[PDB]
Amino acid sequence: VPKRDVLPDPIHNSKLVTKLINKIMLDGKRGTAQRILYSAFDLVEQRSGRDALEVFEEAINNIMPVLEVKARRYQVPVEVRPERRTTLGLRWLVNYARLRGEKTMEDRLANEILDAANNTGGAVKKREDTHKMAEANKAFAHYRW
Amino acid sequence: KTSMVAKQQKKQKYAVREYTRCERCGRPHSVYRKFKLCRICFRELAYKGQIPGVRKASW
Amino acid sequence: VEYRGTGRRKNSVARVRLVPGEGNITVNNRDVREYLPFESLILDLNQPFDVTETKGNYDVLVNVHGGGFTGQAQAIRHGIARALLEADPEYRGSLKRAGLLTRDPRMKERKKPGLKAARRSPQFS
Amino acid sequence: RVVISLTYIYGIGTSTAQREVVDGYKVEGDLRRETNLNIKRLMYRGIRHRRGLPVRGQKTKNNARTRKGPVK
Amino acid sequence: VGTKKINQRWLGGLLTNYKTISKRIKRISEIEKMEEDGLFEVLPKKEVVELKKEYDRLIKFLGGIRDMKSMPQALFVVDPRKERNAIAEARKLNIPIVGIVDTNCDP
Amino acid sequence: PFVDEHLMKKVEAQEGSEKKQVIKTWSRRSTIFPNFIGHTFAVYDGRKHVPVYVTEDMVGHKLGEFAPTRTF
Amino acid sequence: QKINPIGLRVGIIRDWEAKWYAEKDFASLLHEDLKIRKFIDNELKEASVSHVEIERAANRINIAIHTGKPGMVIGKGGSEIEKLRNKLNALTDKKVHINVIEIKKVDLDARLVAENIARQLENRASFRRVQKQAITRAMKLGAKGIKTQVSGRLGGADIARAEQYSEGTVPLHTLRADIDYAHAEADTTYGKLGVKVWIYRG
Amino acid sequence: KIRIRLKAYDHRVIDQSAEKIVETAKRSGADVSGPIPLPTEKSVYTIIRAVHMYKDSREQFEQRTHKRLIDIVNPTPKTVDALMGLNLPSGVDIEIK
RNA sequence: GGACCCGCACAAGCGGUGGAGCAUGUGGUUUAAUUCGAAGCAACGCGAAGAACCUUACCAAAUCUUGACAUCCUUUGACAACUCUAGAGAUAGAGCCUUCCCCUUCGGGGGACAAAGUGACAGGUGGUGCAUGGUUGUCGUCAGCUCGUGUCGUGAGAUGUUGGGUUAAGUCCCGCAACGAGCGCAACCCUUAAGCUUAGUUGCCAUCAUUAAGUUGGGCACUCUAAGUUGACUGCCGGUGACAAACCGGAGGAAGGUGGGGAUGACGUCAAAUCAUCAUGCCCCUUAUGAUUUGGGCUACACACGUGCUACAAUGGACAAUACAAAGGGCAGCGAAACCGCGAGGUCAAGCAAAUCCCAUAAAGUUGUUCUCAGUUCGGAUUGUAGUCUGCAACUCGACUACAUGAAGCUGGAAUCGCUAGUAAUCGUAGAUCAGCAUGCUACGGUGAAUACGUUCCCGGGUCU
Repeated sequence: VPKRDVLPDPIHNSKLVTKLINKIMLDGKRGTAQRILYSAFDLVEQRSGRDALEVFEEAINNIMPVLEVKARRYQVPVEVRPERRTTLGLRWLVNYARLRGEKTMEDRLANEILDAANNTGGAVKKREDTHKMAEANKAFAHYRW
Repeated sequence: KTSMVAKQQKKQKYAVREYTRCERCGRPHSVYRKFKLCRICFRELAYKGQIPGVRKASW
Repeated sequence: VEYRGTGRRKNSVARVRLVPGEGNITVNNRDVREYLPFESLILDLNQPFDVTETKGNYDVLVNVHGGGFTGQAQAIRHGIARALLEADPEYRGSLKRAGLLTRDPRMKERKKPGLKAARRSPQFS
Repeated sequence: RVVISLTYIYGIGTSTAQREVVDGYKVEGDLRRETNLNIKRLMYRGIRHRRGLPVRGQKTKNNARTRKGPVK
Repeated sequence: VGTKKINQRWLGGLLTNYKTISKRIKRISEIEKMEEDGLFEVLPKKEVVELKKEYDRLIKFLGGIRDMKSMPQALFVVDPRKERNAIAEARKLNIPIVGIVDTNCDP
Repeated sequence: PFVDEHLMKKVEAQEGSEKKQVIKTWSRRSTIFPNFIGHTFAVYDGRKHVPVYVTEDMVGHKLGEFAPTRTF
Repeated sequence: QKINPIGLRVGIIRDWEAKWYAEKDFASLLHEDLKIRKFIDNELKEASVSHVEIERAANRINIAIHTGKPGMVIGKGGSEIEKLRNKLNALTDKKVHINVIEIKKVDLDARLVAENIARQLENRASFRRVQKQAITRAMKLGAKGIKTQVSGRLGGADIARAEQYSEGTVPLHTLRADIDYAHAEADTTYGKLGVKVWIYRG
Repeated sequence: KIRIRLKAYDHRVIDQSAEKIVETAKRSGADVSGPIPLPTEKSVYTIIRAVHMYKDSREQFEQRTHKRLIDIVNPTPKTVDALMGLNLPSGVDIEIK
């Protein structure tokens, strides 16, 4: 319940990228996640020519919802806090990077960041599906919890 | 069963059927061969304090 | 000329020495290329040279065993922070505001005799 | 490569020695004829070739379904 | 034997429950006496502050008596409708009650 | 390992003339040596003695897969 | 399920009943000590030994019995300890030395009163009278608390009850508190009655 | 030097021998180094708590065995004669090297 | 039925089970019995922390009757071991004396043995845990359960224990016919988290020579090792607080609110488990329901359920180089180095009864080369051949290695489990049992998360009404 945070990674100095490192690790291996994020960020730098934090911040705002349902006994479109917004955008970014069907994760997360910068793919389809579920139940309830 | 306790304290035909028992009871399984006692006699003689050994669970 | 701090985290103890120089971390007198696996994340151990940026000019020469590599590198951070405490006592608030000086008592927890893998209760049907 | 294009083909496998390779030991289905000849010579643990147990034991108690069916 | 609102907090007893309230006034005579043979810092700190709270509550909510050796032969109350539990024991102890009549209650 | 056949002298007596009836052994740990091909043993399977005939091909196998006791 | 405080307090405030190092042999030592205690339990039936502490020094054995009736192990001039020492020298093939120590407050050590409630309950007495006279005669000799629980077919019944008569402080969860404990079986004609005496001597 | 390996089970009986034999070699000799502690490593015995069922609750019994090294350099005839002469631990393993 | 609060009890997640193979356990079925127990949570990798023979009761055959064992009486007596014949061995039959150790005059007494009488007696892992002791799960580490004295009520019972507030807590404070006390909560106990004192060897190398090497010369600086100690208690400050408990935040500190964890499991419930650790009332068998030994058997299979390992791959497979540890074991044991082995392992053998020597390279990781989405370069199930180890011995029925075979399997239906931080996940290591044999159990480290707005709902428990 305090939810303490982690230090920024020194290559791209932001606090969001180390949380993305903590999301793409699997079974504890941090260095494999550091190998498949940094060469993926160099692949987005060699594909679309701009800074990697600039194209990452314009793609992480397209995955980030403003509404979410909360199922009860029904679905209430409650406004979500920005920490839940950024972990749900990171969770949809990793989990809809992982079902893409390509070869290596520096070609699989990198193309999903390049599709999420231009509003394409399965992460922004999950944000649009959460927005259709939040406008389909907007006239149902906006008061329960 | 005191047939098997008197049976296992004898020279056998092979050298590797000489097996291990508790030396006060006749329990065949879980005999600690540092002590040559079973699971319940080691607990009972450690709770009476008649073996050198402490209960401590701070491994 | 020699600031002997020590520092430990998570079964890994670092005996650092601070001699003045340009700056070169030699863990077991080798490098920081072959010893520490993460080339990028050796900035955990270069945190009291960047939080306390009065000077980033300190040769740390360090010979200790224990642990793995990451908690060993946080012990390099704890040894460099305790050696920067004993090098100058006015750095104490500057270390103490940014964490970096607690021996954090998270060690590897001790395995419970009912549970299978140290609070990994073995699957009720 | 040349090492991975010979493995699942019968005879030669994974740890073999190295257009000259057209000769040698029992690369063909004569090793399969040798294996069926050893199964025919054992048919006694040939009474356990209907079931799932070799000439060095298996303990079929819960799982011998490689030499059985799915449900049956 | 009685006050106004023996300073405050008339407890459930102290006349006809004497034999276990004798242990309380002998405990006040105990814990005044055992300060002098070694009280502070031969015990932990987390017993002596509630010992001082026990000495404070045994002279505050008890009131002002210490040498009550037996049952007194009368009561002297001022308020007999707040001290209804004080005026109910003396009819069972065969001792008279002397009190200032307040509204409707009588000693 | 090294093939034992600890009761070899039970067979080497009856080697001169024809093999008189059957021979009751109580040892399934004894291997078959290749000098009693043709002999008829009685292997104890736990319940009773089952007769076996050593033909030509079982000269590495012990007397234990012959006379089974697992039935069905 | 409460564990016993003669087992919880070894290595804490209560010393062991086996003070000898052994590294190599050890199971040929300890069982010898167990056979030594299976000779002393034989004399317990009359002379009421509480506990035996074996001090195996290097080759000789400083066996120290703690009995509450010391005149029935020591004889009239030293004869009964000498025949006890000769029978133990026969039955362990080492040198032994019977060091008897003389304890007072015989109704305050838990082996003596647990064995005493066992000798009362073998003689078809009532369990409530011997429990209440045990806790009052153990309180008037001076203690801080005695629990006494006897289980089994109480009074020759059919359903097994377990009744306890506690008075005073018996704080079993405080680790620095010297609590004596003993249990003793009583072989009655209606089975076995197991007593359990828990004395907190302050 | 001569090395003794003074070794016990509980620490209460090893400390009195460690202040006994060091002052015994100090009053009748010269230059004794003190009671050097060894790692004192233990054997942990984990048995089940119950009798028949119930492996889910178990009991742990460890056997701690403390060792103290005492080293005596440049010994006299007073050291070796009073070293094996003085004996009151009642429970430790005295080895003489 | 309500109010209120709390636990991984739901939500927020993360990783599994259920789908496949295999290991283990149970039920069903079967055989000569697949030994007997455990049966919703609280049975189902459990008694069993060691089923080839032994364990082993169960089962077939050959066998013995004061017996395999324990005590006492009589005769003899320092016991016997080792060879040979038969037998599957137990055992019978010879060779053969080991043949008074304490001791008296020759005859004795007698630690201690063998035979007979088969006498008393044994023996039973046979039955009932619904006769029992002892020991243990369970609600549940949940905060409850009560008593003395006094009061009220004709009583049974209530007060104390309730009402307000707070907490993990019947924790503490205030008010009060209650005042206290007991068991339980809390530490006192151990471990971990920082420094001092003490003491430096086998441990560590600052300063210097020095070598393959902290391995010796030197030193105990530091780490280390461990018996002492100081330290963490809401103790200081500020606010909210009835000016009281308590909460929230900050300083200081290595540690902040029982710091993290273990031990510790109240009164009792379930006629819960154990007559198979042991002891035991009663009943039963006592040329069998006792006993020895050989060979099976617990290690079966058309199936079902529970636990667990391995996978379904590219965050990966294979190959080459390279680093870092904690905890533990070792005397018939731990097996260095070196040689020969593709390899399991063997020949020879240094050192160590342990901070010395060995197990012991930890592996994941890092850096390269290669493979390029397939039932494959994934997996290694099944089966054949040849072997190694241990053991009088691998057939039922051990582990492992080599070569070949490469079967289902491409992230799993309803449902379901674990977990709030060094935790989940994943990777190896060590012990016990052990002649050999674990994917189980216990224990240790390496890397190491995301989350928890809330507590409305599903279960389980507690307080009052």
